[PDB]
Amino acid sequence: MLSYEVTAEGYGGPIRLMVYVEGEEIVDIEVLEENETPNLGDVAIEEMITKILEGQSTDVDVHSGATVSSNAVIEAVKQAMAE
Repeated sequence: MLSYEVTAEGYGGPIRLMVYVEGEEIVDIEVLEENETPNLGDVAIEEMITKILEGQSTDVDVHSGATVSSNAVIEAVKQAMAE
């Protein structure tokens, strides 16, 4: 099982995730660092990790108040899933 650290540019500055892969199964995604806007961006991240793990897919909807945080997570995970 592969273990990649990915970083993409969020709304409040870069975010850093740990993505865990097993074949093409996304096993997990931990947040190592985010400094997004409390009660908005941090929430969008938790939500997007949930969507992606449940959906086993990065073709999922943004959290609508927070497209920039949402796309950061989508983009970070797209990077890890091309390996």
